[PDB]
Amino acid sequence: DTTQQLSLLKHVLSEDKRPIAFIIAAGCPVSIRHNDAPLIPDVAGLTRKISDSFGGNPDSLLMKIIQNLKTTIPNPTIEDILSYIRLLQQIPMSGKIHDVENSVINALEESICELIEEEVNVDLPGNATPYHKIAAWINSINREHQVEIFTTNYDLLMEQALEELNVPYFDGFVGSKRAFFDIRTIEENKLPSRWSKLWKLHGSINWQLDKQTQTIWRGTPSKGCSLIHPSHLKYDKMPYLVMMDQLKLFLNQPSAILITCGYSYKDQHINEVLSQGLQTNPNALIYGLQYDVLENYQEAKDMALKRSNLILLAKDRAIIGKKEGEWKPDPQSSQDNDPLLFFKLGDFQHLASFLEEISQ
Amino acid sequence: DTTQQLSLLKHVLSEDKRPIAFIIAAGCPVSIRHNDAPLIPDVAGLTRKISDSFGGNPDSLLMKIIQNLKTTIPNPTIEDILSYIRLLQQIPMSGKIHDVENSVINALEESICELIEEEVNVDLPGNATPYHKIAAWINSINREHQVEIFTTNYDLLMEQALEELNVPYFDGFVGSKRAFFDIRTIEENKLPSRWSKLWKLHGSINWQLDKQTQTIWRGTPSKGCSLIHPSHLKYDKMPYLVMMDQLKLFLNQPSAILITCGYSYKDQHINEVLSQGLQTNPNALIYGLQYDVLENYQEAKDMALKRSNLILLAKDRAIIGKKEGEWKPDPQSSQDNDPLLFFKLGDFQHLASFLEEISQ
Amino acid sequence: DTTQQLSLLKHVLSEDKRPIAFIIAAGCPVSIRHNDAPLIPDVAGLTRKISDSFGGNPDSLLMKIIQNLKTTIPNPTIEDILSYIRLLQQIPMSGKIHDVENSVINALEESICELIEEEVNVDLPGNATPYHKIAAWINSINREHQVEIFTTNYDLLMEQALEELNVPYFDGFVGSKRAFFDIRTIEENKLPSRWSKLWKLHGSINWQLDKQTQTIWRGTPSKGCSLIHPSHLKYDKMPYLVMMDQLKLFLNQPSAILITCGYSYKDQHINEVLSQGLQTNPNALIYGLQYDVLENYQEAKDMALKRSNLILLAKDRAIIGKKEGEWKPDPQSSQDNDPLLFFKLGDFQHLASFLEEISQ
Repeated sequence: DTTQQLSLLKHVLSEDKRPIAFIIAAGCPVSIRHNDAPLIPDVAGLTRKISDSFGGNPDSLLMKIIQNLKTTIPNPTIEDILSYIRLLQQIPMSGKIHDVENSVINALEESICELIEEEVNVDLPGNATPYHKIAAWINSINREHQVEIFTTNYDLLMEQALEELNVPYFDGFVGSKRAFFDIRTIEENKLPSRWSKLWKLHGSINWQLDKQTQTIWRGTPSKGCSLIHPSHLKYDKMPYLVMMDQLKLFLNQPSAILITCGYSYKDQHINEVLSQGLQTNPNALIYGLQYDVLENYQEAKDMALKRSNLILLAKDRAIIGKKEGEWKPDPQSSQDNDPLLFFKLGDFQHLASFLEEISQ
Repeated sequence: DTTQQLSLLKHVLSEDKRPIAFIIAAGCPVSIRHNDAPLIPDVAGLTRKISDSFGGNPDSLLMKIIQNLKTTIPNPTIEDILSYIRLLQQIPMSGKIHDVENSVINALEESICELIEEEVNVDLPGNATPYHKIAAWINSINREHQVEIFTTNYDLLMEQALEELNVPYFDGFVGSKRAFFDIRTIEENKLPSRWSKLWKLHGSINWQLDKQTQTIWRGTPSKGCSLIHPSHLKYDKMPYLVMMDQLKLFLNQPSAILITCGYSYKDQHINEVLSQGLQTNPNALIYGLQYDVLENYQEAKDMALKRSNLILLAKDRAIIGKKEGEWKPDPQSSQDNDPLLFFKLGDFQHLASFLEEISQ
Repeated sequence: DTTQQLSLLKHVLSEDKRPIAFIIAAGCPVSIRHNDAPLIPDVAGLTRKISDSFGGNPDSLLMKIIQNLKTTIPNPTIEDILSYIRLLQQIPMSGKIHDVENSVINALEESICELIEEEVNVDLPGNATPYHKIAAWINSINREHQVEIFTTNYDLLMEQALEELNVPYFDGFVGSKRAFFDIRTIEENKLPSRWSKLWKLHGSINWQLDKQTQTIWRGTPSKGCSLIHPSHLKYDKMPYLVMMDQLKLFLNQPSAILITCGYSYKDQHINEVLSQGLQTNPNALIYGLQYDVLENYQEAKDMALKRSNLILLAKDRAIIGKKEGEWKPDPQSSQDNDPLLFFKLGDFQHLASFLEEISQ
C-alpha cells in the first residue's frame, strides 16, 4: 500500500492546477526533538503542567474544578477548563461552585493564560527544522493557485519559518505599528496570486484586545494576551467566525484538496465544518493522515465512513472511499521479530522529507 | 487669484481617473499645536536641541565639528552632521580631525541617534489632527487609481492615522513577527487596487538591521535603530534606491499628479529625481505648495522657471508654467492696516480643512 | 563532459530567438599575446607597477597607504586604493592619516590616473585578434534579438573591433562634436533591432567631465579623464546607476542568457545584481566560465550553490544546477605523464575559435 499511495500523493501534489491547504496541530510542534525532550508538550502536557504547578492540594480551586469536570468529562483538558472558567466568569457566580473564590477565579485564569504564554513563547532552532523544509517546498515552484495553511496552534513557528525563507503571506491583519483586523480585503479575495495565506483559527499569542474601543489588533506579545481563546469568545470584536468562513469557502472550490497533519478530529466544530463542506462539494478531498494507530480514532473512522471523498490514512490500516483496508503483505520491517506493518512515513519529519524529495 | 486656483485644484482632485501622491516633510508634524508648542521642533529644532544638549563647552567634539562645518557649510544641518560623522567613521580616522576622540565618535553618533529616537517617538493626540482628516479624505471615495504617500519624516504619525481610520496600506515589508523587506512584490505592482502605499524614503525609527545576515526588517522601536539614516548608507542591506526608484516610476504614469507639503526643495537628490522625471514625462504635474514666502525659496524658483509643468505656489506670489505672477487685487484682509495679500490656505491645517470640504 | 556541454552551448547559441549578452573583464585583454608579454598586465600588473613606480621608499604616501590597507585588506588592489584615496579627499583630511600629504593626495591620485591612462591606451594589432572573431560572429547572422556586451575594462578594444568589421552599436551617448549622455532614449528601448549595445559599467578612458555645468560627455582621450572611476563617484553627473539598471532590466527578459568571460566574481555589487536578477527571473541563465581552477573561486561556488539556474563551469570541475560534478574519464591529455583533465576551451582564444567555428 506504500507505493500506490506515495505515487498518488506525488502526482496530486506535483500538479499546479489545484488549490492546496494544510491543517497544523500540536503534532507538528511536538515532532521537533530538543534535548531529547518535546519542544512543546502538546495539550496533555499543557494540562499536566498546570495541574502540577498548582500542586495536589485539595484546597486549590483548580483541582476542585478538574475533579468536578471528571464527573462529567472523563478526560478534561485545558480547553475545557478554560471554557468552563470563562462561563463561570460570564455570570455573577458567587455560589458554592465558586465558594472557594469569590473573585479569585479571574486570578486563576490570568495565571493560566500567563503560564501558557510563557510555555509556548519559543522560537525555531537552526535551519534543519521541518517547517523550513515545508516553506522551501512552498516557494520552490510557482503555482497558479495559492497555498493556504490553517493552524490550530498558538506558537509562531510557521510565521518565522515563512519569513526566514522569504515567503510572503497574509494572515488577516494589515498595518505596521499596531495592525488592525481588515475585514473587506478578506472577502474581496484579490490578493496577488504569489502570496500564501496563513489563517489562525484558534488565535495566537500576539493577538491582543483593547477594551477602550473593543477592537482587536496584532502587535507584540505583551503580558496577558486576551485572544488566546480556543474558539470561545464574544460574538462576531471576534475574528473566529471569519476564519471558519474562510475554511468553508475554500472547501467549496472545484477540485479542492486538503491535508491534515497532527489532527485528531477531536474538535466538534472543525469536524462538522469539514463534513458539511465535504458534502456540499463532492469534488472536495481530505487526505487526513494520523501518526498514531487508527484504533484510537473512532471519530475519524466515523467521518470517513460517512463520506466517500475522504481518503483517511493511518499507521496500520486505511479508509479509502467508505471502505476500510489494511496493509498488504510487504517487507516493511526487515527484522523477523515483531514484523509490524507500520506507516512510519506519517510522522511530520518523514512528511517534510517527502516534500523535500518532491521539490528536488 | 484664490478662486481660480482653488476651483482648479478642486476639479483635479475630484476626478478619480488620475494617480495622486503626496510628499510629507517636517512642516506637517510641526503644524500640530501642543501646549502652545510645536509637536516636533523640525530640523532646525533637532539641530539646536543637540547643540544645547552638549552645552557650550568648546572641549566637546560636537561643537568643534559644527564650527568646522560652519567654515564650509554656512548653515550646517543634522543631516549633514550625521553624514559627516558616518563618513569619518568609514575610514580609520585617527588624525587631528578625530584627535579629540580616538574612538568616542561612535559614542557621539550613538547618543545622537538615541536622542533623535527619544524626541521623535510620540503619538497622535485625539482625532482632530489633520492626518485623520487626510485619511478620511483618502478612504472617503473609492478611486480606480491608488493614492500613494511619500514621506521623509521619522515619526510614525501617518501609519497610525491610516490604521486608526481603517485604511489598508503597504509599506514594502511583508510579514508578522519580523517582517522582511520583500523585493519582488514591489516591482510586480499588482497589489489590490484598494490599497494605499506608504513609502518611507528617509527611513524610519522602527527599521532595524541584523548584522549577522546583513538583512533589514521592520519590527518594534528598540534601543538604537540602525536605519535612522537620512539616505546615507551602504550600497544596494539598503532599500533607499528602491523607494527612490518607486518615486521615479510613479512619475512616469500618464496624467500623473503630485503635491508637496512642507518640502523646501533643499535636498539635491529628491530635486534632481523630480526634475528628471518631470522632464521625461511632460504630462507630470507638481502642485508644490510652500507655507513660507516665495522669496525664501531660490531652489523652487529655479526649478519652476526651468520646467513648464510645475505649477508652483507660495504664500505671496505664484509661478504657473515658467511665468511668475503675484496676488491680484482682492480684499484678502478686511483690516485697513497692513493689507497683506497672503495665501493663508497653504498651511497644513487649512489644507486639511480644504480636503474635508472636498470630501463632504 | 566536453562533448555534452560543447553541443549544448552550440544549440543555445545557434538559436536566434533568445537575448544574449556578454561580460568582459581583464582576462580578455590579457589573453592577447604581444612580444611574449601581456598586452595589458591586468589588475595585478596595474597594482604592482604603480607600487614599483613610486619605489620602496617608506616616505612615499602610496606605500604608506598600501601598508595601512594591509592591516584591514589582506590583498589591497588598485580599485581599493583609488576608492580609499577619493574617500580621503572627500573630507578635509588634514590629520595624521594624511599628515605626510597636506595636499599631495590630489597629486598622488592624479599621477595614478595619468599612469593608468597611458598604460591602458593602446590599440588592437592586426586582424587575427579574438575580438575581431567575436564581432565577425555577431554580424555573421542576423538575429531578432540584439546582442549586448557589458565591459568592466577601460580599454577601447571592443569598440575598435566592432568599428573595423562594420558593426553598428549604441553606447549611451548621442552626438558628434561632444556627444552628451542621452537619458530618455536609454529607457525608451526602441533602437533599430540590428544595432548592438555596448555598455561600460566601470567607466572608460575617453569619458570626461566638465565642472562648469557638472555634466559628462564622451570625447577624445585628453590629459586626465575624470570618469575612470570603478563605480565610486557622485550620486545620480554619473551614469553608473543607469548602466547597472540596464544590466538588471536585461536579466528580466524571458529565456534570457548571459556569459561571463574573465570574470572572477570578486565585485560585490555586480554579484548581488546578478543574484537578485537571477532570483527574480528563474528563466535567466548564466554560463559563467573561468579560465583558472575553480578552487580559487569560493564566491562563484557559493553563488552557484545558492541558485539552480546558474551553470557555472570551470577548468577542472563544473557546477550544474546546485550540484557539483567533476570531469568524467576521457583522454583529454594523450601523454601518460600528468594526465590532468583541464578544460582548455575556457581560455579566450579557444572561445573565439569556438565562436568562429559555430559561425562558419
